[PDB]
Amino acid sequence: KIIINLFAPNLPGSTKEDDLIQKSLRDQLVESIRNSIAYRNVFFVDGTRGAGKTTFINSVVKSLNSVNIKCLPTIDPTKLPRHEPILVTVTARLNKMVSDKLKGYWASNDYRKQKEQWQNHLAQLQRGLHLLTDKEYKPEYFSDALKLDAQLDYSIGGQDLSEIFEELVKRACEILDCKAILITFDDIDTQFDAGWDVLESIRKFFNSRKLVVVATGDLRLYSQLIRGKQYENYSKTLLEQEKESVRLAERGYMVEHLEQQYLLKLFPVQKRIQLKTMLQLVGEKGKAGKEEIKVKTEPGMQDIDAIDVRQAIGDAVREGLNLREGSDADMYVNELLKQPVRLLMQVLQDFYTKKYHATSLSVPNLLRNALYGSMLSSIYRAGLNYEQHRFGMDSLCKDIFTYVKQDRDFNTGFYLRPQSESEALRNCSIYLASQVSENCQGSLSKFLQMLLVGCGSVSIFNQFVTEDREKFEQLISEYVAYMSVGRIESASHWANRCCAVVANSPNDEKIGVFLGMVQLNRKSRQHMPGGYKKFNIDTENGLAKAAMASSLSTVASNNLMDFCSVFNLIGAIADISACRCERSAITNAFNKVIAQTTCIVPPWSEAQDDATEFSDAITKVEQWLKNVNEIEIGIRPSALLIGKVWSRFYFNLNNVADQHKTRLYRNAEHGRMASQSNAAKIMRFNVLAFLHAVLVEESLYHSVSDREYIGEGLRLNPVTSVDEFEKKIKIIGEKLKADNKTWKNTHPLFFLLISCPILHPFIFPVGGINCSVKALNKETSFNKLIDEIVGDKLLSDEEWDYLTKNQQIFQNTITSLNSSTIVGASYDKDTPAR
Amino acid sequence: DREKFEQLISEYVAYMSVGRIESASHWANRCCAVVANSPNDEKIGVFLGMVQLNRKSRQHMPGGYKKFNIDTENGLAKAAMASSLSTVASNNLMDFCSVFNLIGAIADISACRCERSAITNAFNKVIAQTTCIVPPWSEAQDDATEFSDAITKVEQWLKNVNEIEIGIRPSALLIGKVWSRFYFNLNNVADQHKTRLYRNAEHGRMASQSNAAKIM
Amino acid sequence: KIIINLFAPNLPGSTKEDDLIQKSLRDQLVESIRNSIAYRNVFFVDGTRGAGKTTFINSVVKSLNSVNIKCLPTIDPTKLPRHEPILVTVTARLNKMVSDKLKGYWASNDYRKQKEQWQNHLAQLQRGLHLLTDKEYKPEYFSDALKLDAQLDYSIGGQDLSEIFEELVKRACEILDCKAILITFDDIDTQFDAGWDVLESIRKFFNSRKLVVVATGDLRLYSQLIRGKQYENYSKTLLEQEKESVRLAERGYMVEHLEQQYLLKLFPVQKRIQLKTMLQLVGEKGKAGKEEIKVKTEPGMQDIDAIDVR
Repeated sequence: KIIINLFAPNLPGSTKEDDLIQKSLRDQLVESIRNSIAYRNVFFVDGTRGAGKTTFINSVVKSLNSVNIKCLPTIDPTKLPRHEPILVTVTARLNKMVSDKLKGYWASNDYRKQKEQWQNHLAQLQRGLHLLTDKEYKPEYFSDALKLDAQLDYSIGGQDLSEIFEELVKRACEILDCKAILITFDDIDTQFDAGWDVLESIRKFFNSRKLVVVATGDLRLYSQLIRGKQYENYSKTLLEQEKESVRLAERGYMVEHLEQQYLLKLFPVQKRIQLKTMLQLVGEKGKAGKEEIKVKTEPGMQDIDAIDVRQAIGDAVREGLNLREGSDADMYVNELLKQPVRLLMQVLQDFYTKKYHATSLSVPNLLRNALYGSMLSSIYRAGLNYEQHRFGMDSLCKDIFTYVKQDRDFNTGFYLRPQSESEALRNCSIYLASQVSENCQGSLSKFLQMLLVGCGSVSIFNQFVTEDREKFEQLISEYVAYMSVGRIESASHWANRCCAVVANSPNDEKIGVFLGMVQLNRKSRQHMPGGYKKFNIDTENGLAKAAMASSLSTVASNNLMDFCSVFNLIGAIADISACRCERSAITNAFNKVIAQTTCIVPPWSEAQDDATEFSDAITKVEQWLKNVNEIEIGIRPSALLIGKVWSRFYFNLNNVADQHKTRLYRNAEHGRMASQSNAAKIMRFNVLAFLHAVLVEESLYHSVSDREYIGEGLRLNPVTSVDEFEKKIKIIGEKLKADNKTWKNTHPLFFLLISCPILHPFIFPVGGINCSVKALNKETSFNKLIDEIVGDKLLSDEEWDYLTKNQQIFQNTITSLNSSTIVGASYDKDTPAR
Repeated sequence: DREKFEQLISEYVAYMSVGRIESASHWANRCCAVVANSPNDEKIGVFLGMVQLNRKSRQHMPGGYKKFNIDTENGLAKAAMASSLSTVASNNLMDFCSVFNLIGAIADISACRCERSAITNAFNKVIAQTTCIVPPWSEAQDDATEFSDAITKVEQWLKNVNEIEIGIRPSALLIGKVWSRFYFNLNNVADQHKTRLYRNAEHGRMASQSNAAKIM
Repeated sequence: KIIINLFAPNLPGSTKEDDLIQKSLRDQLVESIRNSIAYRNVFFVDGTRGAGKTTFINSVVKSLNSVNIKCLPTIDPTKLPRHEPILVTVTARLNKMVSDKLKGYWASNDYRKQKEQWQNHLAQLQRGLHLLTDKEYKPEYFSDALKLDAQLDYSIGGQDLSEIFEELVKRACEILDCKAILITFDDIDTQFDAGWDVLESIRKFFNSRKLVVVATGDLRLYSQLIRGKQYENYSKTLLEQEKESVRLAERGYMVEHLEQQYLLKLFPVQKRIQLKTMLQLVGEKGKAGKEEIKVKTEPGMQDIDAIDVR
């Protein structure tokens, strides 16, 4: 039972016996040292850099001084002169107390003998010490060497101070009547240039069984030190001559075995003791740990209700990062606890103390601050914007794009999962994930941007870009230069830019159809039968032309080549929710790509009254937006939440890129069957994908729901109908009516995504409705449920007959988009009927 | 140039996401794309132990072959198919019904073994939630009540296997050969059954024919 | 209401109380330091380079010159000879602040007793520090370096400044009748090469519970300094021998771990306060600024005639 209070000073020296993290690890060496002196006596303590290292040395020295051992108070070579040998450091410390003991006798019988014996020993030390501190061996020092000191009858000849040192230790044993003398060297991790002298002093003079030595540090730096010091034993002329592949390997093998032998002779394995981080002490998800340690976050509450570190980390991250209780949130706790002990300690206390200060609210901001300063060293390697004035949406997507650059992954790259092979990149991900939940919290327009640039730009950069390893980085610089990724720009400009990117890849039989792309003819081809004709914009009605303007894009290549990029619908719905007032976002989003947007091919390519009626469409789109203010707050998006929804949408995007690609038919007018394909029906399946994309996985990662409304079974995408999708809606229907949960709060994005008047005309194209006996059964249920959700009736009464049976004035349906043609099919195969 | 030996090394540890912890079936999801990146000869729809369903409507089909429905079977078959389904999304989306997902689905079930969520959630991420993007080096009775019967039999088996799995002391050399033995074993159906498909494979009776069910 | 004259000098020493940029952050820091003194006590103010850094430090010294915390005149390694150490300066800067008070007594009975305490302790520090004064450490110091003493509560023997200087800081507190000692720094972004000795002195001889130290600057420059120095720990041949990509990544990762832990243990996370940029003060175009900041644009315009800075 170990109790931790976060409002304690948290000093390295404030960790008392009660707060000692490793209670058993402190005493595990005590049994050895008591038995070691009783029967190379080099003790080492292993621990992660800055992970309970300080609390270990302080706890051990207090325990021993509390069998009789004088523990020399800790001496740290880092905070010591570099030139001064460590033998000088220890001898000064030993001489201190032993002659301190000889202060009050004042010519006692033992005093004169004991003081003389220690002073004589120091004479041998000093007369041998200068030999250690010699630039070169001078002849006058051989006079000391030739003249053998006839005192104390040492065995090893000459002025070797190795044997001279131990008779000093036994003198401190005699004067201070202690069975052993303990020395506790501190870390040399910060500066081991003078620590090399520490290692040599250990292996050269500390040989007597009566002195026990304790050292600390991390094995990796000592391994690098020895290899660096063993390399110095190689002459530079040799290291600069033999540049053979074998010669380097044989020398490489040599130094590798040098450090293994040196360490295994320096630090015996059985004497080595390693430090247990709390992750081991808490163990796996549910497995009971060796010891339980709790942290308290408030001074008002007692220690009775102490909560686990796994719970405290779990509670903080869960709603701090807006993560639902699940696999993703429970596995973030593992990542935090495997950091250095102090680092995760400093992060958690920083948030909890700031939580206490803030309460006296943008919760993700508070947790962002805790991880920002503590975990800032990884930012510079990752190139993240450490400046606090650039925390925008355009820069963050660039940083998300930048995070992908160092990870070289695109499937799991945009999930922002902090599990990369590099800890620095792994750490960079969580802060990047944390930043997403901060700026995008309580927003829907910014959510749609992350679908395009936050998670769609990385997706499109994989399929329609990559189609010499340094070329990968070279095209990246081309992408940041020409494509202007991360530069602030309208999603309409991005969509037309993205439309060109998707249009780069050509398809078979030269048909202009791609993933979510729809082609409109620009040339008046000869011998053109039927109602199919060149694309025209004036014929659409008020809402239709405005909706068409929300899905219109034109490239500026050598030949003008029109398209119906679906990303414009995403772009039109993204920027529209940023303002939601003043009737301003309409005035520029509908007309920016057609006229005042510059769209070109990439360098790597190788190519009535008009005003009055149109006012109703302008007013109608924004009237519903009177409620978004109170509903958009309820969204608490996370990086995984944005990543998960887009990944499914891209799966739902290409449902028509191939299945309705070759199925182009001459009689596709008023397409009644799933086999029949036209531009209107193709876009219907795409617009149905956008509304339904978030549906399935939003119930899985949203904190307001602890259950699943989708159900158990198989879930596919709407490909040629909504037979699957409508059944899922009805399943939710009995799972939203049984519970007293309105669909305007439990699924706010779903509530506020399908009610948009921008996409309303596209949903039921007159030429794109599946009029068949098997499909229309589910179509009626689909349309009755959806019109129930929007509240006010969407479609009028007359259009039901015309839509289901087969140029009436409709203001809620795209009309002429079916007449627009696709070039290259030639319509050779007619519609098969069976 | 031999940097390619290291650029292939560097790229694979990124795309495959080795060392990136996830569900076991998810580990095979990118494996499906790596399997499916190479189209075979004659575009014959048989791969290394992988089922390649048809979603298009080819004209004038005799026999009994058509689109395979998804809402007319039982939960037992639905549960196995959900645990035996893979998804990859290209310019031409190609739904899959791989076998490795069955090994992947059962893997995490033995771990969680409780909370009545892994038996429900581990099955369904691949079908819609887990979408594998094209690799960079390319050139492209109630609905849910019936599931209780499958759960009850699975729960009894889970009770059995949790108290039996305590005496397992495997070896890597054995396991390495176990996968290898599994590795060569799937190669037979991939190659030999490539030309074994025939027009009269309607519920075929002989090993000479190879229908969609025979391959799996 | 915050009004600042543009024709005014606007120098860091001329910033008036009403003309100060971050009106809430200084007192938040003053609350923090006084909160810590109740029970490493190292404070760092991460400010934007050339953006209200020294003037914010001047705000702290003015605030605490009004428990009681003595405020040292602010020091800076930049405005000093390059070879000059840092501990020698803080002792010099502390000595003048104890010599001015004692000379005020002018030979009193208490004055003699207190000054006897000071001269006794300084002589103790002179020998231990004298090794750092000269580049080469002569062997004669080792015979002179060793000296038996149980007084002053010597933590470790020989001559070490960790426990000597703590008592020196302590003796100031009884004499100056203050419960804390404050050392304030200035920008080292001008020349951060010499800032290493400040970082070493602050981690070696600034550890008492009764001392508070305030620094500033751009923390990325500290990372640039720390990262470069940590590479010096590796021998020259060690870098030359290991040239392959895995070894540069091995040292690439390891030095990141060193500076990461070093920065946290030197400057605590809860002790870092950022100086807000003018964009953060004004907020968004439609947002409401945290503090109303104006400009005294004309010599003859009225104070209430000040228009928004945007």
